[PDB]
Parts: sequence; C-alpha cells; structure tokens
Amino acid sequence: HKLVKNSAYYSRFQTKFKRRRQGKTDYYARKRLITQAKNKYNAPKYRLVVRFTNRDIITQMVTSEINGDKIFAAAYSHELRAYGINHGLTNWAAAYATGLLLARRVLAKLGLDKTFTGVEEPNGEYTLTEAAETEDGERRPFKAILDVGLARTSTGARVFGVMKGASDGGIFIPHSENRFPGYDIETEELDTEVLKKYIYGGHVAEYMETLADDDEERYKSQFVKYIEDDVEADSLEELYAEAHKQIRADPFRKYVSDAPKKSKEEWKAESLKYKKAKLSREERKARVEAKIKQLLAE
Amino acid sequence: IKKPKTQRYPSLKGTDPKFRRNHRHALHGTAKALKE
Amino acid sequence: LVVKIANEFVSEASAAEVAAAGLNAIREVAMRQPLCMSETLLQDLVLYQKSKDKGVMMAAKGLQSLYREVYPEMLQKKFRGKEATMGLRAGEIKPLKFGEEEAAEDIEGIELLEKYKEEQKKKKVEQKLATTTILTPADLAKLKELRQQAKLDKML
Amino acid sequence: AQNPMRELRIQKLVLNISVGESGDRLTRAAKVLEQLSGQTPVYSKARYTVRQFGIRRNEKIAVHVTVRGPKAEEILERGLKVKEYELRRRNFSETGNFGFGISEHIDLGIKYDPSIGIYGMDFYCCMTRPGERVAKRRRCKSRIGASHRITREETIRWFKQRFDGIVR
Amino acid sequence: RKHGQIPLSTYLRTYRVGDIVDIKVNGAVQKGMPHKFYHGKTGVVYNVTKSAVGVIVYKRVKHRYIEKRINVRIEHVKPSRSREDFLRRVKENAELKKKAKAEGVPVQLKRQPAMPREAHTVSIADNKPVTLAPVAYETTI
Amino acid sequence: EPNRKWFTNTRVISQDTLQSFREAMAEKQKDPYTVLLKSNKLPMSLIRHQAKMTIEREP
RNA sequence: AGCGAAUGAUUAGGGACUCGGGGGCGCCUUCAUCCAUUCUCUGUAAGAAGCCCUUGUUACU
RNA sequence: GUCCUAAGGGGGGCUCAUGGAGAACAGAAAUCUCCAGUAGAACAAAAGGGUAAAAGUCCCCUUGAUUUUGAUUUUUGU
RNA sequence: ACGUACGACCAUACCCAGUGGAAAGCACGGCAUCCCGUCCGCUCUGCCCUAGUUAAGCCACUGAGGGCCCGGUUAGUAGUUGGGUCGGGACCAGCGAAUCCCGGGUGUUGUACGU
Repeated sequence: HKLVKNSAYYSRFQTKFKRRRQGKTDYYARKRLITQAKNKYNAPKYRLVVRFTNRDIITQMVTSEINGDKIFAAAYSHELRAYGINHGLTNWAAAYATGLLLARRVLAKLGLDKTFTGVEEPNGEYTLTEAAETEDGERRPFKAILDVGLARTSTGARVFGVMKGASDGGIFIPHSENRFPGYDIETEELDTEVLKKYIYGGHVAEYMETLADDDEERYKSQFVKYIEDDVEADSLEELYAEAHKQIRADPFRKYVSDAPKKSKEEWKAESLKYKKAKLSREERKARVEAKIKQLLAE
Repeated sequence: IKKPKTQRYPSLKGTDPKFRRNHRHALHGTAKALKE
Repeated sequence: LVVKIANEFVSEASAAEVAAAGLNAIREVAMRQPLCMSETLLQDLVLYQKSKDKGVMMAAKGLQSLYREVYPEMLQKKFRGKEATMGLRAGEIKPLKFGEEEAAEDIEGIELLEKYKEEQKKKKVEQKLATTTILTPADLAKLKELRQQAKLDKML
Repeated sequence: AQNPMRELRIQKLVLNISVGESGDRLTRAAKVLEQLSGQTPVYSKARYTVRQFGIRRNEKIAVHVTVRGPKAEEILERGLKVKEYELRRRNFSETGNFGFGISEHIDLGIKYDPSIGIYGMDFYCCMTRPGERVAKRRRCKSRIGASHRITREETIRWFKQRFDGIVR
Repeated sequence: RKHGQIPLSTYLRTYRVGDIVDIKVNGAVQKGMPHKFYHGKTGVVYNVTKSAVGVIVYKRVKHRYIEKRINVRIEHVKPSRSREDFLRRVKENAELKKKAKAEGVPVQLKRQPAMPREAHTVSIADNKPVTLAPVAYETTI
Repeated sequence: EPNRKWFTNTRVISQDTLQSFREAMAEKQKDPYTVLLKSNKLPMSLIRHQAKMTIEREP
C-alpha cells in the first residue's frame, strides 16, 4: 500500500538535463571534449562529431561557444550517391568515404586544401598527418578530436572508419591503431591487408560471394538492390576508388535528393496546414463550463 | 582603516613560470628594439 | 572446527560480541594454520569488515591482513591491497602448501653481497662467493644491510 | 489492435535449478541444464547467510540458463507437455509473463543417467511485443507505452490460443 | 544551484589578467576551492593557468588590510558586472563625446542623480478625485 | 536528557517470592538474637473509618 | 558534541531441557537455564596611471 | 602482550536501498523474471555537505602512493 | 513551420492517462560471413534500406490530473532605523517582506543539412 509517487516525491524530484533525459548527450565526456586550457584563450577546439543512423551517417566539424555549438563543416553519407556510392551508405567503406569528404570540405573551407593533402592512395597503414614543407616554413596540420557519442568503442567500429577517412583526408586526428578492424590483441600488430579490405569494402564483397555460393535465397533477400543495379563483388573496389578520386577532385558536389521539392515558404505553409492548434482561453473556459455542467448533472 | 597603496608595476612572483619566462625574453627583445 | 565456529558464532542471528569472538578465534587459528580455510568461506568472513560493529570490523580486517601477508590468492582483488597485487602480478608471491619447507641452495642476500663485491672491485679497477670466498663477519653485516635495503625497495 | 507489430512473442525462457548446496549436486544440475539448453549455464551464489538453510554467502547454491529463439519455444512446449497443458491462473504475472515448475527432468524426454540423478526445474517465460529495443537500447532509451504493454488477460488468451492450454 | 550536472558554459568563459571576478564556491566539485572566508568576495585576476585563475583579494586584519593571492578554479569563479556599468558608460560617453564634438553642441558628460521634478498640469477629466475618510466606510460596515 | 529507562519498572518481584520473603523475615523478627547480614542491600521496604462512615451516612 | 528498533521491555500458558545446578530413589525430578512467543519507531566599481587605433618582441600559444 | 587505525590512477560496462506481481521442494527468509524506484543504497560523520551512462559496483591494464624548484592559503620555520 | 545532428538555459521541459501525425527524416525492423561481445546476436558490434508498421519511441493536442513556473493581492501589513521632558503602545522622519488566497499558463532558442 506504499505510494512512492506522491506529491512530496514530485516536489522533491530534480530532473536531469534535457539531452540526457532524451539519452542523446554524455556530458561527462562532453566536458572533457569541449574544455580548452584558459592560458590558450579563444582557441577553438574542433571536434569531429560522428553519429550513426539506420540509413545515414552524420559527420560534422563542431566548435563550442557559450550559447551553442557551431557547425564549421558537415558531410552526410547520402551525398555519396553523387560521387557514385548509391549502395550501402552505412557500411565501413561509406563511413571512410564520408570522413574523407568531410576532411576535404573542411580543408577547402580553411584554405589549407593544397598545403595539406593526405595519403592519396589508401594503403591501410597507421599514419598520421604531420607538418608540411611550406615555403614560409613548417605548417602544423589541422587538428580535430573525434566524438563518437554513445557508441561502444570496440575493435572494428565505423566511428574509427570516419576517423581514418579524416586522417587520410588531412586532418591531424590523434589516434591509435588498436581499434582498427585488422588489429589482433594477442599479437599487438595491425593487419594492413585486412584494413585495406575494409577501406575498399571487401568484407561486403566476400559476404555476397559466400551467400551466392551457399544460400541464394538469403542473398536475394538481403542484397537485392545490388542485383537490381548490377553492381558485383569485384567492382566494389573500383567503385570506391573512383568515389575517392571524385571526392578529392570536387568536394562540393550538389546532390538532388529525389524527394518532393518546394521552397521554405511553401513547406512552412504546408506544415501550418497540417498543424493542430491549442484551444483559446475562451474555448478552454467553455469546455470547463461544460465539464462543470456534467458534474452538476452527475 | 585606510586602503593600502598599490604599485603601478607589480612584482611577477606568483605568476605562471612559463609565462614569466616568455615575458622576460619578450621584455629583452623589445628592450633591444628600443635601443635600436 | 573452523566451519563449526563460523556457523555457531558468525551468523545473522548471532550477537555482535559473539561474532567478534568467533572471528577473533578464527583469526588465531588461521595464523597458526592458514590452510584450514576454503576460499569462499574466507571471502565471506572478510566481507564482515563492512559490519557496523567495531569489534567485528577489526576482527575481519585482522583476518584479511593476515591472509594478505600469508596467502593473498584467496582474497578478492578488491581486498588484496597494493603489495599483494604487485607481488601476484610480478610473480614473487608463491602459493603456501602443506609440508612445504624452504630449500634455499644459496644464502639470503648472497647475490646482493656478490653484487656489492663486484661493485667494489669495479671501483678499485677504475681507481660463487659461498663456494670459494670466506664469509667475513663484516661481509655478513654488509649482506644483511643490503638485504634490508632490498626489502625496503621492494616494499616501496 | 490488429496491427501486426502488436503480436505477442516470447522474449526469453529462463530455466532455474536452486539446489541449496554446493559441490557435485550443483555440478550435475549444471550438466543437466547444459545438455538441455545447449549453452553453458551460469552459477548463482548466496547473497546472504541463512543458518536454517545451511547456506552461506559467496557459496554457490543455484544454476540457471536463459534461452531465446525457437529453442525457447521448443523447451517451453516440452515443459508444457509435462504440465499437461494446464496452468493455474496465479501463474500469470501482472506484467504479462508466466511460469511453472516441474519436479523431474526426465519427463522432458531426457534419459535417466544414474550418476546424474533427478532434479526439478523452474520454467519462466518472459513475453514481449516488437518494440522492446526502445526500452533496451543504450542511446535514446525510453519507456514502452501503456497501449503496448502486455496485460495478464492478453497473456492468458495468447496461451490458450497457441498452446491450447487450460488456465483454471 | 540544483544537484546533479554542472552547466557546461562555466568552462567556456575566457579569462584574462585584470578582469574583475567574484568567488562563488561550487559545492559539487571539491578540487580547487578557496578557504571558507574568501567566498562571495570579488577581486582581480593576476594569473591565469590551464584550469584555474589567480585572484587578488584584500583581507582585513586588525587595523590594516593585507593583500592575498588565491588560486581558484574556473568552476568557482564568475565574471562580475561591477565594471559593466563602467565599460558601457565609457564606450557610450566616448562615442557621444565624439559625435558632440563633430556636431558642435556640447552635451551632458557626467551622470546626474535624481533631480526634483518640474511643473506639469494634471487634468481631472474622467479622473475625478474620490473623497477618503480616515477609516473606510465599507470597513465600518 | 530524555531516556526510555525513566518510564520502566525498576524493581519487580513475584507473588510467591514476596510471600516467602515476608514469612522468612517475620520468622527472623521472632528471634531477637538473630540479625541480618548486609541489611542495606536487602529489600526491607517490602517488609516495612467508622467516624467517616457515620458522617457519610448522616451529616 | 551527544541520543538512536544499532533502543527499552515482556516471557503466565509452550517446548528444548539434564548434568545447567541441585534433590530424592542408572532412574525420575525441583528450581533454574535458555529458546520459541510477543510489546515498543559584508565584497567590488564609478577613468588622464583611463579608452581607442597603429606598430613591434617572444623560447608562450 | 596479540588485533584495527583503511588501496590509489586511467578507461569501459551497469544501476542501488526498497515495494508490487510471479516460479517444484521454497515457506517470513535460498535462486530466477518483469514493472515501479531522485538516491531514501554505497563512498571509513550512524540522522553534515556532494555524487547516477558516477565520486557507487564489476571488468582490463597499472602503481601520479615517483623525483626537482619556487608561489599561495590556513598565519621565522614547519 | 516540420524533421535530423550537436547544443545553450535545465520540469512552463517532469510523472500519469487518452487522441492524431501530409512530405521527408526518425524509430521499430531483417540477416549473424567478416570486426566484436555475451549463459543467451537480450545489450554491443558487423551486414541490409529490400518488405512490413506508425503498434511503441518521437512530435502535437487534450486533463476542473499530481507537480513546476509566472503575475496580482496579502500590504505600505509584519518587521526594522533614528526623535520627543510622548503615554502608562501611539505619533514624527523614513525603509520595507513572505505566506494564506485570486488567478493564469504547461517551453524559448543558436549553428548546419534537409522536408
């Protein structure tokens, strides 16, 4: 007969933050991510926010201000259809391509696009961008810190695929090789060939080969759009290489999303048409009087 | 109780040693800059 | 005997004084012979240090400390402490066994004494011991001092 | 109400054997659970010392195994065949789960090994609806709605429809 | 201040030497607190470090004041609006004096306290005065 | 200071024990040559209307 | 700083009782042992040493 | 005379006390399952302050529980 | 205006019930070869975006809901600072609350990409 949820409990209840009640922000990690040394003053601390959705990847340059965060640059996985990748936009190779695209976009916006060019041919080796031989002198590489959010940082996660994409694009992201999908904990040596296979999406290719050999029905159920648009297991490496070359060529391509298209005012008018509105004070008082009449009848 | 007097240029004693080390070299550099 | 003392003396219905007396007796028996325990029983008895009674707390902490010097493997990783975990990680601490006696082929600190003699010889040049060299009493005192210094370094 | 993602399904089936004593009896009970489920069972220690039960803290006194998928349906069907497809109405919880208990594990179809012995079991079937990942996931964890929560009556009707059982 | 998470804009304030800041001790974090006294006091930043600032306070002892230098973390300090009314005034007065010198007509350069009010006319149309007794007649009822 | 032991009985004794003690102590007073030992520690406190009716019936 | 259901009591009726003690003739006992029961929650600011622009120095960033 | 005067650091995962409803023996109390649960648990202050993707608990590596020099507070040296 | 990502104030945002959701985005979802972690692919991780569904999350609306927040009053009242050769508390000069009640509400907003 205990009533835990009473008026005293509701009055003494102290809510969490809104983005923690929604379960979207880890403020304990976010504090360490956004604090800058006070002797460094107004030096921005750029972070690569990476988030993974069921059908998309969201990769951003984020800076922190006292009243909000600013997006310096942003690249999404669905924009790779303009570069060629129109299948598997949430896999490890698409994560790498999105990270490379974001790195090229932020370097082009900063203007260091020609001074800092990363590794142009992906090899799968643990490398970090260093100081470039500028004619003026030594230019330190542009630095950003990875922010994975609430993702479990296990070995083989695509949060490190986007990391490797930015590191190959030219951003100095401090990182270690032990969470790449070729690392062995016992040996403590990274497998460059397996990492390159994940770069060019060869794990998906050998998956379709294995499925086509053993279980044709499951292959047709899962990889149906690959069959429909006639992309094979052997063509994935060339497709991703051409996509990387096109990304390094034109980082600011525009993609038509094939969704219904209107203007901001037209979408505003449509959303106001499909919008139930709150009752006025007079209407609320009228329904309160109706409830009072019902109570008097009762 | 009168307020104590203050110095226009306070002594850099409790300041961060790294900033003090850089600041003294900056003072020497601007010193030869003024001597030039 | 230890199981009977644990059941009759250290139980949920037992008084605090009865539990403290039983744990003290168990600690005495464990000092005299440590192999009487089971690991689960010892961890259960060490968990009585969280008791609100001071006597039960100090008796359980005495039992835990005794097994820290004697046999830290039965103790939980939370309860081992610093030196026990470092010794178990490095491998110096060995399991205690019934009937096991020391079988040191060389004297304790003889390696340190030989190292000190080699350092003195190297200093003289710049300016096996048990088999051939006669054990001087000054050399034995120096070896004891070196063993004490090595024990202090291992403790640090 | 008839929406095909409101259909009831078995979230899990948990098999429990609380021996009350450690050693060979618990080892053979774990052997029974392992050969039944196909998975390695997990042991459960006592959390406080009870003198009248002959148990103490940290001493292992129980064993259990959680099985999901069609294997859970098969094991539940065998247990219900032992229980002659008949349950008493108290066995259904207010949260939509149910459970029962058998006294001999040889009624499940397991052979009698004389070294192993005879042990009884507790079967607990936890039900769910599609959309429990909302309450089980790490990022954006939320609560299941009242219209989506399973009711004791719905569990009883689902049992009577699928397993043609008699709840009385 | 509620229990739980510290707001994160405390870490995003940029601190320089010479700034005027006050000390509000945050009970949640124990590292970097000043003494019990020097809480709620306002002083001048003389040293800025990676995660803390040095504040000059003037304590009183007997019949004199002693300068004190304290190292307090950024989590317990807050910018003080004591000189906000001076900085806004100096910027406003500087630009106003520049505009007045450009135009030719001199303006008021000093803030003036509350002067007595001037003469004005109050009309009794639609605001006819009501007569009040020392005690309200409704109250007497 | 408030305490629970202010509101408890401090000395209790049973019927048979009190009766036996009184009978034995009376037998001890019967002899004038027998005196108690440690009498200060003994419970010796246990050992140690016609006009009104007429006035009530007739004032 | 101290108090504390981490407390203060109750135990008639029920047992275990047996050498706990003791008595009588190994056997019963008479007390007594306990257990089972229960009750009690005051700081700072209000400028010419101040503000703004330009310009260097640095091993700091 | 014996015994106690307390294991810290980094990272990761998970929520505690308790209540309701259920499962052969199993009941007031053994293990298992769901829901509710702002801390009512735990952290070596028994009713002080502070902590919930942690400052609690568990797991993996570790001894920043290391040398050296000034400054500040409690106020000549500590 | 509506979503998504990162956010600032951190209940006007929380908790309990119902009702609805164009477009896209979400989400539930499907499959365990590889990376990875479990008593259990439950969680985590990998692959699919095809199918199904707005059932739940999420958003919006509703409630003489609990709570929370903001105004009037309470009240120039309580209280407090000085004055009198004032009485046996009231005046003079001034500062000046919060309850109780009467009501209202039930989130604003930055950056970037889209519908």
